[PDB]
Amino acid sequence: EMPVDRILEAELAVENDPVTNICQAADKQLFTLVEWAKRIPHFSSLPLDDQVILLRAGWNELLIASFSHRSIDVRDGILLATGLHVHRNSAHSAGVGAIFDRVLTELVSKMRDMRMDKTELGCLRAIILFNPDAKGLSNPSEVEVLREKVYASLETYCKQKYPEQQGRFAKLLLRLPALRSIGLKCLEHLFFFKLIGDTPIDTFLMEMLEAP
Amino acid sequence: EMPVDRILEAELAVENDPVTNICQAADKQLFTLVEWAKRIPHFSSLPLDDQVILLRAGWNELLIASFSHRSIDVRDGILLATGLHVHRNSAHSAGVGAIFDRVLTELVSKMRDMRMDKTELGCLRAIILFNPDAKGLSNPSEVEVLREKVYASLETYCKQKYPEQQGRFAKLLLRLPALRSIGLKCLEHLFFFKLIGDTPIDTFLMEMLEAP
Amino acid sequence: KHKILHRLLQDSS
Amino acid sequence: KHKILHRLLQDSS
Ligand SMILES: CCCCCCCCCCCCCCCC(=O)O
Ligand SMILES: CCCCCCCCCCCCCCCC(=O)O
Ligand SMILES: [Cl-]
Ligand SMILES: [Cl-]
Repeated sequence: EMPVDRILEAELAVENDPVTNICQAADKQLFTLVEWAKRIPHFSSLPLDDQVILLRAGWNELLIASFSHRSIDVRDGILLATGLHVHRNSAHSAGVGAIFDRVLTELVSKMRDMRMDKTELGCLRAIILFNPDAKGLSNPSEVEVLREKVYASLETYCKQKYPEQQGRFAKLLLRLPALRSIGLKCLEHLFFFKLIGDTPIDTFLMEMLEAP
Repeated sequence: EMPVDRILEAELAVENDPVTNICQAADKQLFTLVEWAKRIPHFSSLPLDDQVILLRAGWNELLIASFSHRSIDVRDGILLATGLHVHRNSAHSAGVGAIFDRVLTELVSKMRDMRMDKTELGCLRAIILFNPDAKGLSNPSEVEVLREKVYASLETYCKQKYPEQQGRFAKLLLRLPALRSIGLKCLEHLFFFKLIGDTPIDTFLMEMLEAP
Repeated sequence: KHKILHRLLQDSS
Repeated sequence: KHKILHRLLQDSS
């Protein structure tokens, strides 16, 4: 079973140049992300090698989804887990304005506009986590089943909490392609920061950028 | 209104190194894609500048979705619009095995496994086409409404045609992130082919790779 | 200028 | 080797 109450509990449980600040926040939040994933029903039951594959595959989308939702009441900016706000003007002035504006326009504003709630965010994150397309999984079917149980629970929760909005479920799922795209661009930036040595990159974030 | 019958009609209406063959097929199918998009309800009603933005934003995912669905009865390979089959062995031997295998494992096999039908493919493509996140749209809300009418029609069609499968709609939508990711990697390959000059790139495909 | 795409979209043929 | 990630996932603390 995949009860939304436990997925919400996982969310609640875990609550200077801007690129440096964002990378320092990412490294901090990777530690938190492991503690979050352990609280998602059935995750800790997967083979250790599969838990590693899923977190290596998902971390960037999972962190972006988190800081995006955290930022819904910020004007044209994001709230990092460190408590530092970053405004789009600062992002632009650091050379990362384009990807910053995609986060604001495709994620933060769309989460704000539909008032995405923490159960919904939790369920979208659990869908991301249970990615049956992650390469090298010992048993992709097992992850496919867990993803299906999450989106079944989410749709039930949407139909029960927001029964005035027939399309809310579809609307939630249709942020995932934007998140995928934004995650890939953010990862491209991080690899470049690491190549050029323009930014301190702490140990856990560096490990996530290691080859498999 | 957004009737699935017209979306299906648009699909039906439009029916040597491997990278060269795939690029030659892409150029051919771009011409076809314009004719397809014109047949999608309300597309041709959008400002010309918006029709251009949407097709520039979407073409690669739209072609990949098409050749993926065309390939559901091919063993470990794809069927191009030119009638040439490409097998994964040939893709691997050309240096593009990794992205080729993602297409097979994340798109073709998943379309085959759920027996995705042409109405479903048509609706997913119309969702891709009506991308309200496409930058520079004169009126993103208008595109957001068209996307919402498509996914409303799709979900109704799924609930009516496959009422034995409560999760089919979610399953269809949850291929879109894979498609986004695969489209981005395919575009990265195409830019490299163009940079290195390793492949003939015909005029329409070249235009799609132009700066906006 | 996206010449080909504009031409194909404008044309009613 | 993904040292940190393995360590954090194994630990029951
Ligand atoms: C948001 C624009 C990014 C521009 C620079 C690219 C760096 C990519 C880092 C993405 C992960 C950020 C994690 C923040 C964690 C948090 O504070 O909640
Ligand atoms: C499928 C693996 C791609 C490897 C080489 C990268 C080239 C990207 C081209 C993607 C678009 C292909 C369009 C084919 C059109 C068709 O025949 O239906
Ligand atoms: Cl959307
Ligand atoms: Cl899925």
